[PDB]
Amino acid sequence: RNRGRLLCMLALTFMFMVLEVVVSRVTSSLAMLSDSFHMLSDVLALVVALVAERFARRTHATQKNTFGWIRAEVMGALVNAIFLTGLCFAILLEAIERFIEPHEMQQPLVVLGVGVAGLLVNVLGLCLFHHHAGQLNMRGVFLHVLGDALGSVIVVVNALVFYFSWKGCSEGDFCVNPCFPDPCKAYEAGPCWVLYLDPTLCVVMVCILLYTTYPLLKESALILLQTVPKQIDIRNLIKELRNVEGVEEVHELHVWQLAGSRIIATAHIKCEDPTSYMEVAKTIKDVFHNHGIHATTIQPEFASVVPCELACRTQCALKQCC
Amino acid sequence: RNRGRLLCMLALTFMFMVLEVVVSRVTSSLAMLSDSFHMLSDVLALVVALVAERFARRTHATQKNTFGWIRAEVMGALVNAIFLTGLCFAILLEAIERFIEPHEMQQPLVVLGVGVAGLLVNVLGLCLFHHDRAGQLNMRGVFLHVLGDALGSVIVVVNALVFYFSWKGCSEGDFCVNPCFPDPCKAYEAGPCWVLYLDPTLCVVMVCILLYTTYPLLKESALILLQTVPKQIDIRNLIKELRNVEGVEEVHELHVWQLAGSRIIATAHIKCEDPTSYMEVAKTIKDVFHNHGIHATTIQPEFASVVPCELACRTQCALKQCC
Ligand SMILES: CCCCCCCCCCC(CCCCCCCCCC)(CO[C@@H]1O[C@H](CO)[C@@H](O[C@H]2O[C@H](CO)[C@@H](O)[C@H](O)[C@H]2O)[C@H](O)[C@H]1O)CO[C@@H]1O[C@H](CO)[C@@H](O[C@H]2O[C@H](CO)[C@@H](O)[C@H](O)[C@H]2O)[C@H](O)[C@H]1O
Ligand SMILES: CCCCCCCCCCC(CCCCCCCCCC)(CO[C@@H]1O[C@H](CO)[C@@H](O[C@H]2O[C@H](CO)[C@@H](O)[C@H](O)[C@H]2O)[C@H](O)[C@H]1O)CO[C@@H]1O[C@H](CO)[C@@H](O[C@H]2O[C@H](CO)[C@@H](O)[C@H](O)[C@H]2O)[C@H](O)[C@H]1O
Ligand SMILES: CC(C)CCC[C@@H](C)[C@H]1CC[C@H]2[C@@H]3CC=C4C[C@@H](OC(=O)CCC(=O)O)CC[C@]4(C)[C@H]3CC[C@]12C
Ligand SMILES: CC(C)CCC[C@@H](C)[C@H]1CC[C@H]2[C@@H]3CC=C4C[C@@H](OC(=O)CCC(=O)O)CC[C@]4(C)[C@H]3CC[C@]12C
Ligand SMILES: CC(C)CCC[C@@H](C)[C@H]1CC[C@H]2[C@@H]3CC=C4C[C@@H](OC(=O)CCC(=O)O)CC[C@]4(C)[C@H]3CC[C@]12C
Ligand SMILES: CC(C)CCC[C@@H](C)[C@H]1CC[C@H]2[C@@H]3CC=C4C[C@@H](OC(=O)CCC(=O)O)CC[C@]4(C)[C@H]3CC[C@]12C
Ligand SMILES: CC(C)CCC[C@@H](C)[C@H]1CC[C@H]2[C@@H]3CC=C4C[C@@H](OC(=O)CCC(=O)O)CC[C@]4(C)[C@H]3CC[C@]12C
Ligand SMILES: [Zn+2]
Ligand SMILES: [Zn+2]
Ligand SMILES: [Zn+2]
Ligand SMILES: [Zn+2]
Ligand SMILES: [Zn+2]
Ligand SMILES: [Zn+2]
Repeated sequence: RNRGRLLCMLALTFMFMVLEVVVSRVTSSLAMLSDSFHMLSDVLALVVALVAERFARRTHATQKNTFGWIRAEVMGALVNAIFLTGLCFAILLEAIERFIEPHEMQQPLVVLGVGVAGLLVNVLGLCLFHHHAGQLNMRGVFLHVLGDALGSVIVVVNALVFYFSWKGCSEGDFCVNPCFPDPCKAYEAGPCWVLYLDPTLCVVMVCILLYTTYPLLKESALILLQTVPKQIDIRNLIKELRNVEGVEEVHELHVWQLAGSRIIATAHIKCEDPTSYMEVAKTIKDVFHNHGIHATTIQPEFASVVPCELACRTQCALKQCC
Repeated sequence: RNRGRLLCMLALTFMFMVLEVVVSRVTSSLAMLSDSFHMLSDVLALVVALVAERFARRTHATQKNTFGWIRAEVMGALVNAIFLTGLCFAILLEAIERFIEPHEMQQPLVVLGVGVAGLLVNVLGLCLFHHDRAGQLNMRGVFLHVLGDALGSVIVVVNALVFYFSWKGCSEGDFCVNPCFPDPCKAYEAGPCWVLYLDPTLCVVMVCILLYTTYPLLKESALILLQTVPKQIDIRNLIKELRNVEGVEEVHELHVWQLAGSRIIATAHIKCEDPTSYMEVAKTIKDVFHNHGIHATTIQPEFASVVPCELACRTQCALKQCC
C-alpha cells in the first residue's frame, strides 16, 4: 500500500497549499504568497517517489532494459536525497542572508496558525510514513516530511517568541533600532535576540537534516555504483571458491546487487575436466549460498600461458569490465 | 587533461567570489555579496566534478568495489544534472516571485560592471569546456552548469543596460513614486514599466533553454545507472543470432547492461548438448557477442525440459533473482 500513502500525502499537500493561498489572498500578505510556492518542492518529491514506485511495480525483461525497472526505487531514493541536499544548501544560504539582512515578520498570529496547521499535517505525515529496496524511497520521503516538520516547528516557535518576547510599533512611534536597515534612512521593548532566533534554528535544522540524510544518500550511491553489499566479504568468498574440488582458478569475480536482496555474482572457473563439471557447479552454487549471492553466471573455462583464454582480441580499449 | 581545467575554473570562481565580496564591502550593496555567496553553487558543482574525476581513475578492482570506481564519472554527471535541474526550478520559482512583487535596483553601474566581469569569466569557462563518453559526460555536465550562469550573467548585463538607458529613477522625496512597487510606510515613474519585468521574463526563457539542454544529459545518465541496454545494441537481434549457432539450443537471461562509456557486460545462460568439444561453440558465442559492442561477456553452459534453468536456488524467490 505504498502508493496509497504517497497519494494521501500528495493530496494533503495540495489541500494545504490551496488553504495557504486562500489565506494569503484574504489577508493580502505577500510573504504567505511567497511561502505558498515553496511546497512545490515537496510536491515534486512526492511526484518523483510516485513515479519511482509505479515504474518499480513492473519487473519484467524488456527490449529496453533486460533487468527491468527494478532499480527504479533506488534511483528515486538517490534523486530525493540529492534534491533534499540541494534544498538544505538553499535554505542555509537563505539563513546566511537572514543573518546578514534580518527581517521582521508581519501578523504573527496568522503565521502561528499556518505553522500549527502545517505541524499537524507534517506530524500525521510522519505517522503515515514511519514504516508501520522500496524502504529507501519511503525513507527518503519520510526524511523530506521530517524536514518539513522541523521547518514547521521552527516557524511555530519563532511566531510564539515574536508574539511573547517582542514589542514593535504600529505607527510612527519612537522605537527605531539601527540594527535593521530603514527605508530612506527612516526602543528597548523589542530585543534583538528574536530576529536572530529564526536563522539559528534554521541552521540547526539544516545540520539535523544533513545528519539524518547522509546515510540514505550514501546507501543510494553505493547501490547505484557497482559495490558489493556490506554483508558480503569478497576475501571469504574467494577463499571458499578456491577451496572447491575440481576448480583451482577463479578470476573475473564481479559481485554487485540490483536492488534490495537481488545480489548478482559472476566468475570464471578453471574446472579441470569437462565431464565432471556439473557436480562442481552445484557445489559452487551452494558456496554462493553460504554468502549472500544468488544470481550467478559461472563460466567453466577448460583446457598458465594466459589467465583468461576466452578474452577478446584487443582489450587495450579498456572496454571490458574491470 | 581534465583535472587541470577543473582546478583552473575553481580558482577563477574563488577569485570572482573575492572580487564580489570586496566590491560589496566597498560599495555596501548587499545583493552583490548575496550573489557572491550564491556562487557557492558553482563551487559545489566544480568540487563534485573534481571528486568524480579523481575517483574515476581508480580503475583497479577493490575489496569494496569489484568493478572499481569507474562508475564515478557517470554518477557525478547525474549528480550535476540533478543539481542543475534543482537550480533551474529555484530560478523559475524566483521568477514567479518577481511576478508576485518586483524590486528596484540600487545602482546599475556597479552591478553592470560585475555582470560584465562574470560574463567574461563564464565565456572563458565556456571556451575551456566546449572542446571515453563517461569522461565527456562529466565534462558536458560541467559545461551546462557553466552555461547556465553564463546566461544568467548575460541576463544581468542586459537588464542593467536597459534599466540605466530606459528607466526613470525616483530617489528624492517627490511625486515620482508609483504603486507599481510596494511603498513602505504607505509612501510619476516616467520610466516604462516594461523594465520592472525584464529579469523575470528573461530568466523564464533562460530556464526553459537550460532545462531543454539538460534533459538529454540527465536522461542518458539515468539510463546508464538503470542498467538500460545501450541504444546501439538490439536485444532481439542478438538473441536471434545467438540461437543460430549449432551448439546452443536455448538461451535464457541475456542480461546485458552498460557499465561506463564503451564497457558493456553481457551474462547469458546457454544450453549446450554435450560437454565434449564445448569450446568450439564458446569461441563462436564470444565472436557473435563481439560482433556488437559487447566485449566483456560471461556465458554459463547448461548440459542436460520442463524447467527453464537447471541451476536455481531451492526456493526460486522472485524477490531475490534477477529480472
Ligand atoms: C525519478 C524516477 C526515475 C526512474 C523511473 C523512470 C525511468 C524511465 C522509464 C522508462 C521510459 C522512459 C525513458 C526515458 C526517460 C528517462 C528519464 C529518467 C529521469 C531520471 C531522473 C522508457 O521510454 C519508452 O521505452 C519504450 C520501450 O523501449 C519505448 O516506447 C514504448 O512505449 C511507447 C508508449 O507510447 C510506445 O509508443 C512504443 O511503441 C513502445 O515501444 C520508448 O523507448 C519510450 O517510449 C518510459 O517508460 C515506458 O513508457 C510507458 C511509461 O508509463 C510504458 O507504457 C505502457 O503504459 C502506457 C500507459 O499510457 C501505454 O503506452 C501502454 O500501456 C504501455 O506502453 C512503458 O511500458 C514503459 O517502458
Ligand atoms: C559525485 C559522485 C561521487 C562519487 C564518489 C565515489 C567514491 C567514494 C569514495 C569513498 C569510499 C567509498 C564509499 C562511498 C562513500 C560515500 C561516497 C559519496 C556518496 C554520495 C555521492 C572509498 O574511498 C576511500 O577514499 C580514501 C580517501 O580518498 C582512499 O584511500 C586513500 O588512502 C590514502 C590516504 O588518502 C591514499 O594515499 C591512497 O592512495 C588512497 O587509497 C580510497 O579511495 C578509499 O579508501 C569510502 O569507503 C570507505 O570508507 C570508510 C569510512 O567510511 C573508510 O574505510 C577504512 O576503514 C578503516 C578505517 O576506519 C581502515 O582500516 C580501512 O583500511 C579503510 O577502508 C575508507 O574511507 C573507505 O575504505
Ligand atoms: C547536491 C549535490 C550537488 C552535492 C551532494 C554533496 C556532495 C558534495 C558530497 C556528498 C557525499 C560526499 C562524499 C562522501 C565521502 C567521501 C570520502 C572522503 O574520503 C576520505 O577522506 C576518507 C577518509 C580518509 O581518507 O581520511 C572524501 C570526500 C568524499 C568523496 C565526499 C565528497 C563530497 C560528497 C560527494
Ligand atoms: C562541512 C560542511 C560542508 C557541512 C557538512 C554537513 C554538516 C551539517 C555536518 C554537521 C554534523 C555532521 C555529521 C556528524 C557526524 C557524522 C558521522 C557519521 O554518521 C554518524 O553519526 C555515525 C556515527 C559517528 O558519529 O561516528 C557520518 C557523517 C556525519 C553524519 C556528519 C555529516 C556532516 C554533518 C551533518
Ligand atoms: C550531506 C552532504 C552535505 C555531505 C556531508 C558530509 C561530507 C562533507 C563528507 C566529506 C568528507 C566526509 C568524512 C570523511 C572521513 C570520515 C572518517 C570516517 O571514519 C570512520 O569510518 C570511523 C568509523 C565510523 O564511521 O563510525 C567517518 C566518516 C567521515 C567523518 C566522513 C563524513 C562525511 C564527510 C564529512
Ligand atoms: C527532483 C527533481 C529535481 C528530479 C529531476 C526531475 C524529474 C521530476 C523528471 C526529470 C525527467 C522526468 C521523466 C522523463 C520521462 C518520463 C517518461 C514518461 O512516460 C512517457 O512519456 C512514455 C509514454 C507514455 O506517455 O505513456 C513518464 C514521466 C517520466 C518518467 C518523467 C518523470 C519525471 C522526471 C524523472
Ligand atoms: C514545469 C515547469 C515548472 C517548467 C517547464 C519547463 C519547460 C519549458 C521545459 C521542461 C522540460 C522541457 C522538455 C524536455 C525534453 C524535450 C524533448 C525534446 O526532444 C524530443 O521531443 C525527444 C528527444 C529525444 O527523444 O531525445 C524536445 C523538447 C522537450 C519536449 C522539452 C520542451 C521544454 C520543456 C517542457
Ligand atoms: Zn575466464
Ligand atoms: Zn572484469
Ligand atoms: Zn541458465
Ligand atoms: Zn573486444
Ligand atoms: Zn540461494
Ligand atoms: Zn535473470
